[PDB]
Amino acid sequence: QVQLVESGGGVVQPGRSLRLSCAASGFTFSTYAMHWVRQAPGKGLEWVAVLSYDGSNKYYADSVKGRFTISRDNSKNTLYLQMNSLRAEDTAVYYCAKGGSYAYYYYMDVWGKGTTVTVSS
Amino acid sequence: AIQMTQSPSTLSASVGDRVTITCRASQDINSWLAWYQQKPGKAPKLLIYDASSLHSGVPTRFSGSGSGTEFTLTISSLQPDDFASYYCQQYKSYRTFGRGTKVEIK
Amino acid sequence: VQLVESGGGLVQPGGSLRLSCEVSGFTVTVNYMTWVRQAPGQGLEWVAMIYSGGSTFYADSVKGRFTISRHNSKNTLFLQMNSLRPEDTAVYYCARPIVGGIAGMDVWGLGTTVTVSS
Amino acid sequence: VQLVESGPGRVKPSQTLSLTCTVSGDSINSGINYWNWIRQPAGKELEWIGRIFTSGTTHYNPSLKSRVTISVDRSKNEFSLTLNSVTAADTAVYFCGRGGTDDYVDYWGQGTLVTVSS
Amino acid sequence: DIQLTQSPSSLSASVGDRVTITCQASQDISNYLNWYQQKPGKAPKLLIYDASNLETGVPSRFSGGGSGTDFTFTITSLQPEDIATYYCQQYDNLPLTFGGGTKVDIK
Amino acid sequence: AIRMTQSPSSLSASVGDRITITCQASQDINKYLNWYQQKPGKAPKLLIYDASNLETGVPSRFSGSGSGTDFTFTINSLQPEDIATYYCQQHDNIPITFGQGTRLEIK
Amino acid sequence: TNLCPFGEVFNATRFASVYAWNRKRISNCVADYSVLYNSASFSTFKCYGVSPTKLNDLCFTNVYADSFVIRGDEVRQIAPGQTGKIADYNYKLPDDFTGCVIAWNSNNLDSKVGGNYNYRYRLFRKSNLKPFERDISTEIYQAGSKPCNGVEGFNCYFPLQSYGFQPTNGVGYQPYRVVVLSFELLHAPATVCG
Amino acid sequence: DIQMTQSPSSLSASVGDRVTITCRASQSISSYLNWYQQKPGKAPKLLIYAASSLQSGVPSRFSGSGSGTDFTLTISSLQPEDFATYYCQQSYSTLALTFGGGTKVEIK
Amino acid sequence: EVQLVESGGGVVQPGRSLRLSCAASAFTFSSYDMHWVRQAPGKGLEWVAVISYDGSNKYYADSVKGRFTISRDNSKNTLYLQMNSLRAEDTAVYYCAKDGGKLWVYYFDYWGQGTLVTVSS
Repeated sequence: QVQLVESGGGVVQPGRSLRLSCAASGFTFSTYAMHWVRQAPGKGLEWVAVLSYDGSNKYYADSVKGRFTISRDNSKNTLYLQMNSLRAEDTAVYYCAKGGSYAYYYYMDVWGKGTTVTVSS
Repeated sequence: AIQMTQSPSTLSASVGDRVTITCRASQDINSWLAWYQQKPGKAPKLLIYDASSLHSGVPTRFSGSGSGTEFTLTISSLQPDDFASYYCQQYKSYRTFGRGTKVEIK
Repeated sequence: VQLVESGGGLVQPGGSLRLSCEVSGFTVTVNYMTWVRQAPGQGLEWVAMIYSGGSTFYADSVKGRFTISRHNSKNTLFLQMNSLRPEDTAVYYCARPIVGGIAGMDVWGLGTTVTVSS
Repeated sequence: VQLVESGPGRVKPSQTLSLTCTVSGDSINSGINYWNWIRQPAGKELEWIGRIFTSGTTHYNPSLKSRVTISVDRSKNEFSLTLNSVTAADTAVYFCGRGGTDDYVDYWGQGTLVTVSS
Repeated sequence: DIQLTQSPSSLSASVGDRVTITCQASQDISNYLNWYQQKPGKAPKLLIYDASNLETGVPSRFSGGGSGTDFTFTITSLQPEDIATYYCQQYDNLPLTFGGGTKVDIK
Repeated sequence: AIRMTQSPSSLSASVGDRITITCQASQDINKYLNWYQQKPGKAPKLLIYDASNLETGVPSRFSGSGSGTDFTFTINSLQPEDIATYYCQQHDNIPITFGQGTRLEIK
Repeated sequence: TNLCPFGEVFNATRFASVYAWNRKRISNCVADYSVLYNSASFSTFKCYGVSPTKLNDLCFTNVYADSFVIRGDEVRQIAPGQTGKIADYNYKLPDDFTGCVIAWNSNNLDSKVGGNYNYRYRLFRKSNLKPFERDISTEIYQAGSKPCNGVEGFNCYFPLQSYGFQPTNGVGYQPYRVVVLSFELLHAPATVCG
Repeated sequence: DIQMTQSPSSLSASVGDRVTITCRASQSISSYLNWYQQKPGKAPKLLIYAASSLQSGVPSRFSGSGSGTDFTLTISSLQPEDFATYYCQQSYSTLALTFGGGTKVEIK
Repeated sequence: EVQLVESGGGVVQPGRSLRLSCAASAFTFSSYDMHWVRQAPGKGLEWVAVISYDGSNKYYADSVKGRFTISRDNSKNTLYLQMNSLRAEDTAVYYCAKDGGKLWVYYFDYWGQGTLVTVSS
């Protein structure tokens, strides 16, 4: 039973930083690529970032490139997203998606429930 | 080179009929055939490639079939927009076109 | 471009010698680089090769004894030779071989003399 | 992808016909694109002149291999066709086009009429 | 980036009618298109993968088709549980871009 | 390994004559053969790549031909500066092997 | 459960290039595993981690068919723990790969008299590919300090090189179509049973 | 193929000694290693499969361990009927099964 | 208790044909894959071929591919190996081995006494 549970969302003032942690279960997390996707309130789905199985190769979206950082801990079976310099446009629901086999970033077979991030004062 | 013989030279049909145009290769070309449609005075439009694959945006009434030395372009229900010239081009060795088939109003 | 070999000389049989190849005009870490030796009075003989990604290939007569590597900080090619034998006495050239038939890519070094004798 | 043909439409026999295709909306020096020149005589069928890849490699119809030269100006993002030793049989409508493969042409230009007469 | 355009952005049909959505990509993506269904409040659910194949447990009324740049998504017999927003996603290259969305309503 | 048999090992001639060097591969190497020139005590210099393509700055009098197993290296008009050693090398099959060598002398 | 579309993967008229290899996902179907190896056309059938005779009695969650065309002499590089140009810059299989590699000679289709330039491989790359990573960028390769500015010159090379495929080439230089079936069995219920 | 190399190629030990035989693969073979025993003039007998599982009917003194490219066969207490040739085989490439060179255990 | 008995060996001239047989007893022959494995005189073991439990799939080693043919008869509980165009390297003792069946990979668990084939003239 593959499960992906996000946590760490909350109210954060603009310009601060937040950390979202996605815990994986039911599969060998240490060998699969991982995606972070987000959806803004009332808008469509926006892909944020992807990370390889060993964590060496990281890819981001232009709206977040140079602003977010995606990492993983295979010993803890977790996927972390560090969000620095938060704008009002980052308020959204974040999901972590299971990727392809080793370095296949083009699959989103299993999605998480998602956590809410509200950037406001 | 590979010579493509296309038949019929001129074809008369009405709107809603079923049109069949045949193309024959001088030597074996496997399934490497393409079908283009061209209006008088305009640039040709790609319809079929790989002798069976529909080009994106082409109406589904066009079908391409055959392989080896016999290929066929079939229009199930003819429409006024489909009265044009149809060319078959092989790419087994370089690219060679057929002399074309003109579909006129009966 | 300029390739300069160094680190040769004379060594006792069974010794280890590190040949260096200083490079100007292109980056070592992102190029195919070969080491080719020529025995005195004999013909050329390919010894080692390294790819753009770092994959290394060696001749059968030198496999397990020679090791080709690169250094980005000094932009130098390196060839470490262990368990040297009298037949290894030769002149060694570091070259940037032509890959994919791209003209103007091939360039050889001056060569360094290695003498393995007692 | 938008392709526009330009060039003198009243070239003389035994001269060199030159045509230029300007590409807008897509780059000519990136991606896998096969920039094709295809000609059609009046009342006849299409004839494929040739193609050039984004790496500069060209491919020609064997009947016109000796008289056709296709080049790419990456500064202006255009590609040009030169046909020398032109006779009266080269009067035709010339199209340029883009193709993702070396098999067919899926994008076409408006085409320019080139007449050969003395 | 690859641009995905959905048509229509919103449509309404009676129960039992055939609902048709189209997704057009700015470049060739072969057969690398997913179709997702999202109800308000829940995470997106993958209905169609590879532009024609149905995910496990998906009812046979949902179907997909197309290859290249034009793709079609079809609900043959609309049901009250099929009222949701339908997205098309490409995975030919990074970034993985979704479509604009399509809200389905009941007449 | 692919054994290259370059013959003859010495074809001493005079200035202005034609030179023909033949190289034979034990296996099939397609067209991937490089002809190198080496002056006495100097580094080898690439003259012909892929068995028929002149290198940058090489005089046009050098030429090559052949594919498969047998290859030919020709000097249209021998010159005093062409007095060197010429090798044939297959480069697309590891291990990379050179030919025997051809010592060009002056008669 | 209907029949798995192995026929589309194996009998496709056009195959992808090795740098842009196709991948098809297969699930929720009945698989004719033991019927895949019924013809004698396969000139290379190598399984790693699974016995081909035990596939019909095995249930998997997913079957991934990666298809492309390479050179004959490069078919040996489609295996775990291989090195070269295809293994490092075009298509890499992991060390603990569990699947089967099936390659066959397609000199009739993928080889044309004038040369078939539709198939290309990445010749230059700053690093080796991670397993199952696809690189399709056509950025000019910079081998020096001077930036290339999108134009190939000295120390600037186009990363993709084409196999000139002709019917006269030797068997080591003739085209070979390669299909790699990777079998994934997670804790999720299996749906690709034989 | 995957070459299997056994160390030592031959060893001498007496009854009651603890014997270890190392098998090395050219590339990683996961845990698919089999240990067989063969007497002179007889047929081979399976001792270990999957590099850790003991075959039924085999004495419990035989054990196997290892992974990746390095595997070990251990006989805790050597006995007169244990003097034979021990082979290691990789089953990772199921259609290219390869045996090792052999390890002849002799009497000191 | 598993019984495997080889037969049909002897001296065969080079390039000729020789058919080896293997009779099986005390186990369900029609439920296990069957291997032929040869050992050269004074050399190590060498896997030759494998056949499936239903006889549909037959696989051969590289040195023997296209030269040997392995078949089985479940009615008689017999395994046949036809060797055509024999070379001097084929002189060896052949054993029919039963597949364990407990793993996704082949592994022999019971071997017959083997029959000798001598390629000489």
